[PDB]
Amino acid sequence: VRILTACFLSLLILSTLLGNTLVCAAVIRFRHLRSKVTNFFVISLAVSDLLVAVLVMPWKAVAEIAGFWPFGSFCNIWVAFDIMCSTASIWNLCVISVDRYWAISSPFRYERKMTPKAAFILISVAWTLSVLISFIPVQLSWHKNCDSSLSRTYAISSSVISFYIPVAIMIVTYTRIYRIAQKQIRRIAALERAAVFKRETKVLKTLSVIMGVFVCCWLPFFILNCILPFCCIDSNTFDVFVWFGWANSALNPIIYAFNADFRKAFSTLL
Amino acid sequence: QVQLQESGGGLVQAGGSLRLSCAASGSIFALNIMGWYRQAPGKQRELVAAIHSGGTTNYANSVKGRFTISRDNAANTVYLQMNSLKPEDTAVYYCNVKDFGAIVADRDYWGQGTQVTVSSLEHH
Amino acid sequence: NIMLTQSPSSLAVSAGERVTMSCKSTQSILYNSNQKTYLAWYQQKPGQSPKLLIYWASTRASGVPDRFTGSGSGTDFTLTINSVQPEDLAVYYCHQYLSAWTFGGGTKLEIKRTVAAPSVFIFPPSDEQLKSGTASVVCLLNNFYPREANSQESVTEQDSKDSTYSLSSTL
Amino acid sequence: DVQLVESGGGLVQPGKSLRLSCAASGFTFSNFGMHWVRQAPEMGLEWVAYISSGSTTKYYGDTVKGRFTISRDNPKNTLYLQMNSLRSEDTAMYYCARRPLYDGDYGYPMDYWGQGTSVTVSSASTKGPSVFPLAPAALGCLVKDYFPEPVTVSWNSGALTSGVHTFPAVLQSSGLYSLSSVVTVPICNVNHKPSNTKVDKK
Amino acid sequence: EHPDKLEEKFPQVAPDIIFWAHDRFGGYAQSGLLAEITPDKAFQDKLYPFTWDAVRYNGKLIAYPIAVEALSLIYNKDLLPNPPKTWEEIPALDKELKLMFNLQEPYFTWPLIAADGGYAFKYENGKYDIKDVGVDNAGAKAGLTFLVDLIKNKHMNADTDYSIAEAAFNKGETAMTINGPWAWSNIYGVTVLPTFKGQPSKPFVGVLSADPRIAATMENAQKGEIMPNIPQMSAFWYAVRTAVINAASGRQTVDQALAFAQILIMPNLTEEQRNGFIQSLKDDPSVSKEILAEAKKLNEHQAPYKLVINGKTLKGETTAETAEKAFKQYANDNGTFTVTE
Ligand SMILES: Cc1cc(Oc2nccc3occc23)ccc1-c1c(C)ncc2nccn12
Repeated sequence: VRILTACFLSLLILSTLLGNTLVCAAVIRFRHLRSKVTNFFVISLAVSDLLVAVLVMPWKAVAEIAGFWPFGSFCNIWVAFDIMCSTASIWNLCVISVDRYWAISSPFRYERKMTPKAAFILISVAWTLSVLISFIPVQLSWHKNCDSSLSRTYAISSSVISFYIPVAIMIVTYTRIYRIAQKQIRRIAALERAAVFKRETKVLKTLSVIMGVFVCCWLPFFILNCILPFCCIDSNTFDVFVWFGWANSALNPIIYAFNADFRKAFSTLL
Repeated sequence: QVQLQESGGGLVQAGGSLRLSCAASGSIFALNIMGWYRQAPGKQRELVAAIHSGGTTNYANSVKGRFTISRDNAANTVYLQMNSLKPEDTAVYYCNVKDFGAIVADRDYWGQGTQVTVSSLEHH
Repeated sequence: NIMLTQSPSSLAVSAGERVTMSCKSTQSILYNSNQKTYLAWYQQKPGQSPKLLIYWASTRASGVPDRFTGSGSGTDFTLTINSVQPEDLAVYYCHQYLSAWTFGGGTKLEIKRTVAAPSVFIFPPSDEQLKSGTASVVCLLNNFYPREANSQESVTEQDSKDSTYSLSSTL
Repeated sequence: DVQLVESGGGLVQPGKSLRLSCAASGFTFSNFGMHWVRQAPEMGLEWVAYISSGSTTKYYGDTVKGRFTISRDNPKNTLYLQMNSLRSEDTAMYYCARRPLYDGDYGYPMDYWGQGTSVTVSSASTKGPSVFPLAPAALGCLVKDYFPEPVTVSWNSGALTSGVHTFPAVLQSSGLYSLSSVVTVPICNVNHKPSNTKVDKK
Repeated sequence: EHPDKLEEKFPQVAPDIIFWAHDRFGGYAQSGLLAEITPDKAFQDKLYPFTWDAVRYNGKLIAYPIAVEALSLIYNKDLLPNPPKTWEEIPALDKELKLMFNLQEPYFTWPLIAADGGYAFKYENGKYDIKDVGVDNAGAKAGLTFLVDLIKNKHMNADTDYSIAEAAFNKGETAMTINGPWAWSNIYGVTVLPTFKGQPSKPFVGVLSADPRIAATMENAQKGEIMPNIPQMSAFWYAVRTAVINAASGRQTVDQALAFAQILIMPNLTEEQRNGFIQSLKDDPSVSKEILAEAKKLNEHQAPYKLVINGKTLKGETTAETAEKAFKQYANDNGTFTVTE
């Protein structure tokens, strides 16, 4: 059964790397896909995911295959990179949602205020927060086989700063977007019925495929990370549920970088 | 696919008026922005006007007041009324439809634009 | 702001040889009120202002020799000279005056002739020039038909009376 | 016959302003519109500005709109072009040309052109021309040490025309220009308006 | 004789003598329809001077004034003892019984619009300002929105005219109306027009040219202004009329009506440009201000030391120690300050 798990993890890592490389190539190669400011976040996410598939997933995979942690004096930096990449990906998703909300609610002000400088400042703030929440506590021994669990206070603080606040922000963003879409679709429907649902259904299906997937991927991991310190649960289930958080890194570009533009880019590239 | 068919372009004397029209055939999401850009030979393409499905309109600082953009709520046909046309207004006017179907992105539909020429001749 | 293009950048033809030049417009310049095409040609000689030769691309101006003929329509126009005279050595510019006025790049026309040998002369630096410290000799080649004969050279424009160039070189 | 004479061109530094003037004679200036058109080797002919008969409508180029202003005084038959925020790209020969009446019905474009005035935009300071005579039959005169392009030379104050050759000026390594006027005989006068010099070479 | 639409039939035909408000005669004098009759001092002395000033145009007398007429609030004593003094109080009294005047002609409704300060062709510095048309100010806006609100509140019919209003008032149906001296012969009490937002109603005074009631008429006149005698009036009223037809009937909003009026007032604008601006205002009222600004802008467009060397070889002239050293250097490089050799 171990060989099957190893093969599955290797296939997942290879798929993640391939997706990230294809996205980065489609971005840096063509110029019509880099003109949009929002794309500056998309790549910023892909890059993050790439790191997850490089400096996070392979090490844990080989450690689980070997059954222990052979890389002595390396678990600290590994956890640091893991937390950095996780926080960076989550905040990239959050800022992407905020950007889409600003573009859908006020596109006229969006086109004049959302300049490349603003996107760069946001990507900066995101990566700087990910670095501060990850390295500063680990290097200073604040988070205190590498199976030791995180401390209660640090675990709670990191879970709040990394997941829950972005979760609420994305929730309110998508809720407002859905309300605007409903208002416009129902105006169109009223005009139609006065002259003489399926659109709202598609919008809700997309919003579900996004938010419910993100939740099923990340939420239970943080729930366990918050419960266990105060403990109850075996490490096997914790690993099985945190692997979903890393698979989310590969699932992200399938939803955020798979629109008509990216499809045409991948078709004309390969 | 979405097909944008433009009409109304032609030759007009300076100071006259012209009503360009563009009909969009195809499924377009409720949240969409229909606008008109202009491209001159040698120069770059700049925004002329835009209108969102919600009814809000936007115009450039150089064409504010002279040009007006509207849309048929029931047919998604966009009309651009131009008045007091000046010689520098001669250009290819492209209709652009920005569709937000995918909330994570936006798709741009073009209609190849139509030529517009303003004359500066004198008579009588 | 209509743009015009002239494919012939610089060409040379013998005296009396029928020459032709083309002009390409980015859009039609036909006027509907009178159905006339608003394109004209100007001739600018070396050291002079442009002179109107043909207007409307079909009507020749007063005092212009008949050898110049303008034809074409839409976006492609043509100017033909049946017998190019040595006095016709000038630059031809296309002009449109329907929309905002604009000019083309220009077509430089040169007159070919027999190979004339150059008359060579040398002038050393005078005492007035040597006083300041300059001791550059001056070599001169007059009546050299071929254009190619710390040093700097200068060639005169092809005269409209003999069609022979003149070169000067200094150190 | 129609006559158009321009003036006011000279040496100006980047950012300064210059007022070019044009005098017209031989026709009812009040009835015809005017055009200022600039020409340079790097861009050729390029319409700069146009003013109508009654100054009701004024048109400017795409690259000059806002910086240049065209005006006219009909009681004295004069045209004016004010150029502000001059830049290196503005260096060129400017010509004035009248517009025939009612081109929409007759189709006659700008027919008469003036003599043209050169305008140079550079920080370099003005410098007077230095002449050097070279005797041999043919005799020459080498003019050097002058930055402004508007220089001219005439032999015997224009007594003869055939046999003279004035080589175009070239950019000297020192940033200045130099020309040579040679006459093949079987004393010349050089004029430099940017420096206001009139010197007899011999 | 008195043919219908006399003001509209006279231009196309041009009767020997025409009796009508002076505001039209001005236009007739623009094309040369009225004969310049020479008056006499005997007729000028026996008539009032303000009438001559009103009928005066370009410093010449056109016709002889006849009488001054102004709108007044005619109310029936049998219905209400005291007439209302404020327009805001009219909607109330009405709903306590159940005002009605001619909504077709703009002359009867213009006082309400100008009550809050609406004006046209401001008379400043002793002359009318044609370019200054303030029919879109806040006063006219408030007046027209109050009018359309009263029309929507089931107080006045949208199709009634002078004939229907007269037939209803004579029969004792309506409580009060707005009529001038011409209605006294057919028909109680008469008073001044009610005030609107504290400001008094400014009705136009119609001086025709070839007692308590008179007191109220003169008070309404002096509280108003005399109509301009400019040719553009013939258009102005028409524009206003359209606005009313576009406002009372509910065909468009107040802003659209005022924009259409402003566009129609401008005579210099051609038919094509007029229709273009109309279409631009219809499909986009948000930028109506900029559209009107551009229209007004286009309206005015279509409106009808020195050195001298004397050397043996180099002689001439060229262009205080700072300049002297430079001149010396120039002379040395070549091989009023004058230098000889
Ligand atoms: C349990 C844990 C939690 C961590 O905290 C986060 N991890 C991911 C995303 C996050 O976002 C915000 C905090 C955060 C970091 C590392 C570990 C970990 C450790 C210390 N040892 C072994 C192991 N195997 C799988 C995971 N681990």
